This record gives sequence, structure tokens and C-alpha cells, in this order.
Amino acid sequence: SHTDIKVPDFSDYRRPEVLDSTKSSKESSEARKGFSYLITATTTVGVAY
Amino acid sequence: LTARLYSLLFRRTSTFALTIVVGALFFERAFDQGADAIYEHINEGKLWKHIKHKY
Amino acid sequence: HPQDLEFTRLPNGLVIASLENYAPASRIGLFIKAGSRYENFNNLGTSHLLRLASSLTTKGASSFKITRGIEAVGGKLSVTSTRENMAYTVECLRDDVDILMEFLLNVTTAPEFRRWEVAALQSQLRIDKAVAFQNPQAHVIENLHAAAYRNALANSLYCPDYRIGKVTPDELHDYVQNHFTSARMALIGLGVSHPVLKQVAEQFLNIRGAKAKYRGGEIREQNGDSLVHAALVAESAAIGSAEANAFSVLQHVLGAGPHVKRGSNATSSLYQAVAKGVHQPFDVSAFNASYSDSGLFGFYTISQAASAGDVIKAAYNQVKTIAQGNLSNPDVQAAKNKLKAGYLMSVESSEGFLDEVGCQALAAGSYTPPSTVLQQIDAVADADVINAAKKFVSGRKSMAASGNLGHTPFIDEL
Amino acid sequence: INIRKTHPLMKIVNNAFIDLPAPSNISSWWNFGSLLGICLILQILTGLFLAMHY
Amino acid sequence: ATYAQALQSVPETQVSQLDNGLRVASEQSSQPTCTVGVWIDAGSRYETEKNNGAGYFVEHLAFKGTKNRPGNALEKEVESMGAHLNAYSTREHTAYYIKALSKDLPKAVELLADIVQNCSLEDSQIEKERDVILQELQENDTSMRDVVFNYLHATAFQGTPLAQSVEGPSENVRKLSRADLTEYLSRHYKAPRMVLAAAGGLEHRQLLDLAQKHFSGLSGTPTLTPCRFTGSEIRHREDGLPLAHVAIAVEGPGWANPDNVALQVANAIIGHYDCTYGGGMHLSSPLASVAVTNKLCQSFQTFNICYADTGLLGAHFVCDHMSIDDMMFVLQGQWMRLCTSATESEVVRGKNLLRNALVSHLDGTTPVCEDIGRSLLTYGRRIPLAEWESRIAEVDARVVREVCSKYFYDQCPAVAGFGPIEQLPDYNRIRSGMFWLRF
Amino acid sequence: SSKWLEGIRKWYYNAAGFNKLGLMRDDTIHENDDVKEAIRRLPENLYNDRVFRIKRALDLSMRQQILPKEQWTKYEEDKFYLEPYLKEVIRERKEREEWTK
Ligand code: HEM
Repeated sequence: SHTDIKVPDFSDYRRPEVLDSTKSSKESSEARKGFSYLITATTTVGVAY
Repeated sequence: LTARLYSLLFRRTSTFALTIVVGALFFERAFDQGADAIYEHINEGKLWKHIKHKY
Repeated sequence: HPQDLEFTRLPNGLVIASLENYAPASRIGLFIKAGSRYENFNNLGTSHLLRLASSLTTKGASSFKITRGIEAVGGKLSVTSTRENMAYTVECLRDDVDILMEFLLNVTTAPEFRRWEVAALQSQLRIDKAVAFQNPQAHVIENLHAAAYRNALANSLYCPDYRIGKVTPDELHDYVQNHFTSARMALIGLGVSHPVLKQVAEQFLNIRGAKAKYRGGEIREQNGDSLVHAALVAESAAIGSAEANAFSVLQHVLGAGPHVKRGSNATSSLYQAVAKGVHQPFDVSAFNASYSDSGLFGFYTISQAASAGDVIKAAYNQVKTIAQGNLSNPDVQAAKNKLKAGYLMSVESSEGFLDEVGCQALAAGSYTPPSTVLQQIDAVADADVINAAKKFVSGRKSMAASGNLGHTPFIDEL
Repeated sequence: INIRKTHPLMKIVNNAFIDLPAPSNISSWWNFGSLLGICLILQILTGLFLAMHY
Repeated sequence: ATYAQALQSVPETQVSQLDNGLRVASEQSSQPTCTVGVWIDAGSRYETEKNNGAGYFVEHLAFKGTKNRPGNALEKEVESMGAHLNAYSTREHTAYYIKALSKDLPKAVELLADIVQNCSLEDSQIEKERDVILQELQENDTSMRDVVFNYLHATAFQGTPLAQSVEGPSENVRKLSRADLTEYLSRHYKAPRMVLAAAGGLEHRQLLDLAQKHFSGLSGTPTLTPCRFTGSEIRHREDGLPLAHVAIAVEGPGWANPDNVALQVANAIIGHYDCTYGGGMHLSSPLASVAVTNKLCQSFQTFNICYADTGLLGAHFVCDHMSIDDMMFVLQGQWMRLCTSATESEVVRGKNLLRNALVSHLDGTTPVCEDIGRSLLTYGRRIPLAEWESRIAEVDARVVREVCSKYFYDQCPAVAGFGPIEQLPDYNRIRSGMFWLRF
Repeated sequence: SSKWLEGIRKWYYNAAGFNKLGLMRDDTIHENDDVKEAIRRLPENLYNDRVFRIKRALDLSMRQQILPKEQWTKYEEDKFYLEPYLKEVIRERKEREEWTK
């Protein structure tokens, strides 16, 4: 049951910089986390002010 | 460049909260001056600071 | 490391078998012949309870200190058992063997068995028995030993379904009192020196069965599993005999677990006979246990539901047509090489080599090096081969089968 | 283990706000319950300040 | 006696490089046996979409014909010399080894060489082994554990060749050919990529020239792209099973870091528990202590698996559906406790467990020579035990909390759930529990 | 010294009160998880005698009925049976604290 599995792909949904199975992602995580946490922090600044 | 800012001021949540409070008072300063400049620009003339300066 | 072992049988009764080498894996074994053949009818399951009782408080060394210190120095402690033997095996480095030895001595010879811990260990017995007998084949072996003896070799590794929650620790106290002599204990050391062990075992303990009768018959366990598991065993011989070595050579002739992964075992005559007869999934094997008074030998089949009796008949007539004086001397030499390979290559790993050295030193109470065992393998000829095969074919029978039993012959219809 | 599953108040908060199984279907038409609750406490607050000056 | 006393007299494992791209390794000491094996860097990672599962197929078909002997006489030779044989193939490597005795070393080398390079194939044998591998896939429906790990790889490496299954899918089992398989064997298992190791009662000179006689003459003369971790969630809701298997992993470093040493210390701290252990409420491992105290699971192994310079730093716990969430939460709490408040005696105990477990891992000859082959593939060398002990002592709590800061703290894991897994929290609960605002 | 200390102790045991409700030492101990563990580690028959003493004492304090002269529990015929149990609870809890720290 499990060996006959191909995981369907989300090519339309990913970021256009991590669309490479060659490319490693030790470092590119911090840009994405900085973007999202930037949004959360700026929202928190607006809320607390 | 975003990853460098994540490396600096987004990891330890205590310093995270403290630095967004610092940015919040930064935003207080900039936002009050922005609102004052814009509202005086759309009401150049008919505001009491003008007439009081002429008094 | 050319230096070798040192045997020292201290005459109060115990056996020190030291081996000083420059090895990391400092292993200490304490072997006592106190397995399941020393119970009686009243306290069945007690040995299983003691085997799970390796983590209980002693007089002065509480179980918290025991577990925390042992897993804090990193050394791992296991306890295994055969129907004769219990074995306390502690592995560590040469760092803190003295305090680990002192914990081992306290665990053996300061029994308390406090009562709430006994109840938690009852629940642990139910857990352990479920995890054991989720393999059906061990249950087949347990019904097999239940099918062959009226006596001490009929008991269980484990506990029955009703004594769980009903066994009292006073039985443990009196059983340890009347079954742990100094005259049965084997301290087997790999890594530490002989004089340190001499000092410990000389100054630190200084405190102080029933044979086998053949029974015969069969035990059928209707279970509905699409896997007929069927063992057919007759009594063979005692241990330490050239007769028993001849049974060993005979089962290397008949067939064991495969030497080659995903092989065919062409020299295994039993698989050849059922392959010539049956065209199905199956498996056929031999089986030999041997103990200090008697032993058991036969074959062991795993087959389909509607394909049981054909497997049984083919393997039994194969054993008969080898026992009719019709054999191959290249198969005799091949079995001698396979038995040499088996004994010489079950003794590489320090756990198995420790167990083998200690059991070979304790079993008849006398060490034997492997080279003269290879010589005795070289000494047993075809006369006792055909004699032991004729005794097995024209002897009594014992059968243990479990699973679906639609077409299983009983005794006569082999 | 955790305060949230062994404390008598956070059992209630855990069974009301956190481990509540929500259906994964509801649109913005279902938002008006929490908005009614927040409007209710906001009316309580503004009315209470009115009550301090009336 | 000290670690200088134990490590001054220590086996050495001399190596050489035979002049065809062949490597050789010898663990020479006084043991009366030999383990002689061929380690070749070939697995499902190097394979393609059409060649998926061809390697598993090879290690099935490596015994049903050679140009010098038929199949029954070949393994009959293995029997008649009185030996033992084994082989396997992971996603990256493949070992064909022989557990034999020292007095049959040259015949072992000879028959092993014919096993490696000159297999012969049959239409009957490809049909029989196609049926056997189909039935054993339907049998690997039963082994839940590797189903979970294959789910884990397939969801953590989505799109790479690393997420190809170990054995190949069933159509890609039942459709392959002889020509593709010869092209497979000719591309992968031939000239540069092979380590002949041997351990035991052996020498270097006779062994050396026997390998020169039997394995040379080949002279063959473009794969291994870098990979990508993703972090995602796959679940197999199957509400009839009595147990649930839940595993979760983050992107570990791989082979080529001291981060490997630090995470082996951390997964020596947490590591293993099974529910048949002796001493339950007085456990040393605090996660296991809580997991017994409130029955929060049945078993777990928390560990690391390294592919070629990439890592699955993982945990795998088996439980009942009644207490999935509790075991999940206390797992994340123990990771964050390593991340922030790494104390002293836990680091000392982790180093001691790493010492004793690595020593007992280096037992016998077959696991040690397996470690030899796997070390000479990836590392290019076998690490001495004194170097292991030196790298153990070269880490204190500071390196541990830095490595937990890099790898555990606030990353994007991959989750594989199997069974009664409805009461598993959703993926955002795992993420918002992954980072502390001190909760 | 000691010949007068016993007089003080017997005066305090008269004036304590639970000698009149038919109780003993181990009947009034305030509980944490540790003392309830000591209760859990008791033999069965002693635990039965303890629960019967407790239930009589609660009944006789429910109708506020002190026992007669015949069953006031005398001083120094009572068992300090929880001393080994509670003492080992002390030692185990201190072992946990002083070993893990
Ligand atoms: C319990 C908290 C509340 C207090 C203490 C409170 C108090 C008051 C007071 C003092 C007024 C007179 C001030 C005024 O009329 O401008 C008022 C007006 C009013 N309140 Fe509340 N109120 C409360 C909650 C509510 C709620 C929940 C509602 C319904 C949504 C409500 C609806 C109104 C309305 C419709 C008026 C009339 C506004 C007007 O006509 O000027 N109040 N309330």
C-alpha cells in the first residue's frame, strides 16, 4: 500500500526560491521566518499601540 | 536581507517583545508627526495655530 | 592479546573464570543454575517473577539508587534465563566495575521484595507475557515442553494465567533461601583482573533438584491462524555426550536455519523431500534441546492449513530413509564443517561468547577449550549417527501443534 | 504533565476554547457569535464609564 | 587502568587503494573468524523514476545465476565450505558480506568476486523473483515501522530522488526488463565506488593479491545531486488498528559535522524506551519517567539517521490514540528543555551512555566490519575509538545548547502519522508548540 | 529529666482528646501524597482496623458522643506502626532531592 505512493506536488503553491530539489535549505529558512515573523511583529506593534 | 534581521531581533522572545515595544514608541513618534503634518496640510489656513500666530 | 583465561574453583563451591585483556567492553556475568526446573507444582511462575525482579530495593541499596547509578555510569544490565539457567549480565567499561559489582552482589544476596512493588511487578508480568507470546512459535515450544515431561522440564519460562496477581513474595524469599548456594555460582569476568574478583567473591558472599521423566503424547491448540505450527520431538540424550554431538551432526544433516539469506538449503534433506513432494509455501526445520540430565530432538514444521499432513509425512519419511542406513559421507563431512562453523561462529560477540564461556564453565563445572570440542566433533562417526537415528525413528513420540488443525495427523499417521 | 489538563479552570477553558473540535467548514457568516460577545463586553465597558458620569 | 590503557592496545584496520578505484580495509587482530564484505555506494537515491527499486531487485537477483556456476551449486559451495552469507541494500549503500572462517578466506574471495561482477539472469528467475517481491511487498504492508519511515521520507523529501521508496512501486516492480537492469548494474556497482573490507583472522598480503587477482580488470568510467528538506504532514487514518505509530523529524546535519557528535549525545540522553523494561517509576530518563508515570505512550526511539550529508533528526513513538497529545507535548517540552536549560549531570550521563553504547556497538566482527564499510564509504576513513572519545570530551553543555538552538529550536518539521491518529493535533499546533515564549 | 518528661507526655496525651474518641497516633496524620503513599503501603488487616477506627470516630463526633471510661485508649499501649513506613518515605524523598540535585 505504501510503496505505491507518489506524493502529489504543490508546484503552484511554494515560494519561487525553494522550487528546486537540487537546492539546499539550511539558510533560506531564515528569510521566510523573518518575513512571517515580521508580519506578526508589525501587527503586534499596531495592536499594542 | 530579511534573514539577517531574523537572525538579529526575532529569536529570543523576551528581546523580541522588548524590541517591538521600542519600535512601538518609534512608531508613536513617527505616526503622531505624520498625522499632524497631513492634517495640517489638508487644513492649511483654517486652524487656530495660524490665527493665534496672527494674534 | 596472547594471554588467556584463568579458572579458579574456590572450594566453598563457586567458580571464578577470569579473562584479563586490554578490551573496552568490561562484562561481568553471574550465572546460577536456577531456571524453571527447580519449582514444584505450587509456585508456578515464580522464576518469571524473579527474572523481572532485577530492579527492586535491597537492604541498604534502594532501587532508586540502583537504577540511577547504573544508568548514570552508562553500563547496561540484562537478565536472561533458560530452563536451567539464570544469568545477570552487566556491561560497562573499566571505569566503575567495583560499585557495579557491589550493586550486583546486593541485587543477588539482599532480597526484600516489598509488597507494592510486587503488585506493580504482577502487572508487569501480564505485559511481559503478552509481548513474549505474541510470537506463536515460543508458545509452540512451551506446549512442546509441556508435552514431553511429567517433571521439572515441563514448566514454563513464564507464569500461567491465574497465578498473575496471586504469587506472594514469601515464596520468593524461601526460594532464594533454598536455591542460591555458593556451590552453584559462576562469576565470569571479561575485562577485570582475577585478584580483584578473588577479593570480592572471597570476602563478600560466603553464605552456603529434580531430574527428568519422559511423558509422551500430544498437545493441540486450535487457534484459527492459517499457519499450522507443528513440532514432533522424541527424547534424545543428555548433554556432554558424543551421542549428543551425534544428534548435533544429525540435525546439521537434516537442516537448520539458512546459511544463505534468500537461499534454498539444498543440503537440507527435509526441505528437499517436501520440495519434491509439495509445491506450496512452507518451512521445515530440525530441533534439539539438551540439558544436564536429558534432552529433546525432532523436527519442526510451519505450513499451510490444507497442506499440513503432506509436509509432516514427507519430512518423516525423509528422516526414515536416512535412518535406513542410506546416507552420504560428504554430507557427514559437510555437517561436521557446519557444526564447526556454528560453534566457532556463535562465539564471536562478547555477549554470546560471555554466555557460552560461562555456561560451558558452569554446566558440568569444568571449562573446555573449543579446539578439543572440534576434536570431539572430529571423533564421532556414522555408527552413533545411524544408532541415534534408529532410536529416534523407532522410539516414542511427542507432538505439539497450534493453529488451524483441519488435516493434522496425530501420532500414527506420520 | 501539564497544567492545562489537570487544573479545574483550564479544563473548562481547554474544553471551551482550545480543544473544542471545530468544523472546518464555516464561512464568515459564523463570525457573528464572537463579535456579539465582544460587542457585549464593549457595551458593558462604555456604559460603565457612562455610569461613572451620570 | 584508564582509556589510555584500553586505547593504547586497540585494533587499527589498515587500508589500501587497489589500482582500479578499488578500496580495501582490514581489521587485523586475534579473532578466529573472518567477515569479508563488499560495500558499494548504491541505493535508491541514485536511481531514477524508471529504475526505482532496481537495486532491491538486484539484491534479490544476485544469486540466481553466474557465468561460472548455476544457482544451486553456488550456494551449495557456500554450504559445503561451512559458512554464512548475507546481503542488504538501503537507500544509499549495499553490502554483500560473508561470515566465514579463516581457512576458507581465498575461496570466499573468489566466489564473492563472481557474485559481485558476473551475475547471470533468467526469464524464469526474473518471473519467480517478481512474484516473490510482490508477495513480500504485500508482507511489508504488515511491518508498520518501515511504512512509517517510508511515509516520513516521502513527505520530507517531496520531489527529490531521496523520497523514492526502498523497493519500488508495484507497477515499477512488474514492468521492468533485463536491459534496464544490466544498464543499472553497469552504471552503479562497478569501478570507483566499492570498498572491500574484511575483519578477523586475516592478513594483508595474501588477501591483497587475492583481491588483485579476482576483483581487478574492470576499469569502468555523474549522480548525487544535493537534496532538499521540506517539513510537512502526512497521515494515514486507519481506525481499526489497536496501536498508532507517530513519528516526527527535523532536518539533521548529516555525516560531515561535529553536530553529528552533539546530536548523538542528545539522542543518547533521550534515545530509546520500550514498555517491557525493568524499573518503571524510578527511570533515569525523565521523558521515560513521565511516560511510565502516566502511561503516555508505549514506546519510542529518538535518534538520528544520516543520508549523504543530510539528516533526519527524528523521534518515533508508538502509543494508543487516547494519549497521543500528551506524549507529543512532553516530547516538545523535553526538546525545549535541552534548548534552554541544559544542565551538567545530564550532559555527563549522555557522554557516558554514548561511550558504553558505542563500545557495545563495536562488538563481534560483523557489526564492526559493517561500521568499517559504512565509514569508508561516507567519511572516507574509519574513525579510531580514541578519536571518538576525544570528540566526546570535546563537547560540554555549551555546544549542546548551541546545537539544540540550531536544529531543534523553531524549525519546520515533518510528521508521519499512521493508525488511530484523529486525536493527533493539527500541524499548526505542533508548530506553535515548537517555539517557546515560555508557554 | 526523663522520669518527668513521661509525666508531661501523659498529661498531654490526656489533654489531647483523641484518646477519648478511640483513636491512636496514626489516625490523625495530615496528608500529602507521601503520607497517603504510606497508607497505601500498609498491610491489609491493619488498614481495615484503621478504617474502622476512623469510621467510629467520625460517627461519635457526628453525634458528639465521647466513648465511656471502658474504651479510652490508654497511653503506651498504642502502636507506632507507621514509623518505618513514613521514615522510609522521608528517606526516599530526601534521596530523590539530594541525588537529582
Ligand atoms: C451593563 C452595562 C451598561 C451600562 C452600565 C449602561 C449604561 C447606560 C447609560 C448610563 C446610558 C445613558 C447614557 C446615554 O443614553 O447616552 C445608556 C444608554 C444606552 N444604552 Fe446602555 N449600558 C450598558 C449596556 C448596554 C447594552 C448591553 C446595551 C445594548 C446593546 C445598551 C444600550 C443602550 C442604549 C441603546 C442606550 C441609549 C443611547 C442613547 O439613547 O443616548 N447598554 N446605557
